[PDB]
Amino acid sequence: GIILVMRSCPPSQLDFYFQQLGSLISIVKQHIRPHVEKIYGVIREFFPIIKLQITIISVIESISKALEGEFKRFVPETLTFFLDILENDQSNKRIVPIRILKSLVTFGPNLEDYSHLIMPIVVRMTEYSAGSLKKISIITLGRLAKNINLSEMSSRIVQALVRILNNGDRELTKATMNTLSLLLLQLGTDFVVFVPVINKALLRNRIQHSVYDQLVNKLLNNECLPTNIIFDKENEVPERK
Repeated sequence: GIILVMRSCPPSQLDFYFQQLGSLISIVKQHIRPHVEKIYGVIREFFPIIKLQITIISVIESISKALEGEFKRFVPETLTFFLDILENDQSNKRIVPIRILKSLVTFGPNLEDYSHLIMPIVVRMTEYSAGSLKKISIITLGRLAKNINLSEMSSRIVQALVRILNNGDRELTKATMNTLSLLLLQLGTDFVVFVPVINKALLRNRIQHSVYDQLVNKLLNNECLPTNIIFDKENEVPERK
């Protein structure tokens, strides 16, 4: 299995270990679970790809292998995945963000906190819409993970949807990513939602909340409403072979 740490580490041999990984969906482990950290706490320039077989080089092999657990193993494995992200994330690299959205929904959800407080950090970066999709799905592949309803952030993620007064480069998609951000993770809450009527100093994030969510939302105002998470953006993508 320790013969596959033994192994010269050119990346040609590593890519046999990046395919040895997919050998072990076979596992479910069991106890290779110190060695997983052993040769990525290493910490190479191959990166958490969807590649060429449904198996990841080499972090999101572990999420799709160990299924969920141990997360006790993935909190230091949760300092050596955001230690990267900090200069791993520009405007172009959208290539580890697709690899941080891909580690996102796989691991979810998930006691995980500086994960739930440094994301935050990657969204709260005002000028970070620059690959548009990237921080759009920071708002699908956050919400899908239901861990974000356990919310402290509501009022800092209210101060991350009018600090953009709609028009950053979302922008009729800040309109749909905020109707996805709120519903599933929603209320058991009032003051987050008497606020928006005011932020109407905007005209896209106002007239996709004025026919989708402020209407399920003229709707949620006296009654909530379940499912309809089979509408906005559906894709929950099963695992079989």
